[PDB]
Amino acid sequence: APQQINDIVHRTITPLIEQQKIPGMAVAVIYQGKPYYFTWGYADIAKKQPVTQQTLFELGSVSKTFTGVLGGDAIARGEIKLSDPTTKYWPELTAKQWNGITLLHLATYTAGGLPLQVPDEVKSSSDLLRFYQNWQPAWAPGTQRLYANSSIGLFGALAVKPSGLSFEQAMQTRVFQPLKLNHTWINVPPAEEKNYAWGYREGKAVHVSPGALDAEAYGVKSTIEDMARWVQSNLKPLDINEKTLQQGIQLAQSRYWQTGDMYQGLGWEMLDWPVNPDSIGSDNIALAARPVKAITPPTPAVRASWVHKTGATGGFGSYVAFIPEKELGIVMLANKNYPNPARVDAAWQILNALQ
Ligand SMILES: *C(=O)[C@@H](NC(=O)/C(=N\OC(C)(C)C(=O)O)c1csc(N)n1)[C@@H]1N=C(C(=O)O)C(=C)CS1
Repeated sequence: APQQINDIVHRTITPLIEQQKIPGMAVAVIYQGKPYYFTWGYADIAKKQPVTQQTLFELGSVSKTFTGVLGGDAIARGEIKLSDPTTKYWPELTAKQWNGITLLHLATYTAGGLPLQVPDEVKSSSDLLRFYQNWQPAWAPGTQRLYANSSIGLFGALAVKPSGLSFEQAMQTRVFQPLKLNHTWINVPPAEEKNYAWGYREGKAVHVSPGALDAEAYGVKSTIEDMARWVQSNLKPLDINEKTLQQGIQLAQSRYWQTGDMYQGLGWEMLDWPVNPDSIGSDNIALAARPVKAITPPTPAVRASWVHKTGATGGFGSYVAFIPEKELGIVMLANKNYPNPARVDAAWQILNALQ
């Protein structure tokens, strides 16, 4: 645990925790490929349980990176193609607006304005079909990016259909297990509840509630140890033994679309490194519709990139960022949803300092 790392981490995180009034937090810094952990505060204020390297946090939208990689793996296995129309894996979507909408559009939020959230009233599989059949796109496919859980969420569900596995089974078997993410869950088992931190919203302890396409869009819970391991896997996919998974991780980091200085991958988002934090630039804007330029054909993962993803649930705030070229990365998990810009600022300050 190099004093340089200790020092920048503490000098950056302490002020952050105090300004944002965050109950508990865990940070991991990947340096020259090795992880270093830090923890503060409480996982459960009422029961005075401290945050540890085994505390599980709700990852929120950071879960989409797992989804993008599982999708990438399915492509590598020849089970699906990003150029395939959505209807190929859901024949019941007969509504004409779906014609030129492909799995690529779904995965990158470019289908034409799919909504940010699947409505609460959508429960059953039947309800989901009705929702997508009735949705009227605001734009032609491939012209604008509008971040949406209902978009990559459908991608995840369809991507695992030829496999015959449930999304959760495919994820556990093809991603979690092979990477030894043995304390990463879509559904927390009773035996692990002891380590599940509570999120805090306006002072109340809360956990994410069930929702349609939740697993695919924002339902993963994980530890700071497994997330550091997830970052390492994405920093150096070449060390991964499972071939389709290695390929899948690389596909998730390809640049499919460009908007401003940002590039859209599968789950992950990227910017060329070096980059100043002002450029990242990625926050909320309850919704920002942005025109996109197609990258034809997509650029393979660029090593000199700042690769990242933010995430939140009602009671948790998370962030992951890494730079392949420098074998550097960071994971910040907190049980309070706080401003995205404060996350990016903290991470940048730490990584820029270390390399
Ligand atoms: C990923 O983290 C996504 N978050 C959600 O879907 C949820 N909340 O997002 C916001 C918009 C911040 C909210 O408070 O409503 C959510 C899931 S389960 C639950 N209780 N809440 C997307 N993330 C962001 C972000 O920048 O945090 C978005 C702007 C779009 S939704």
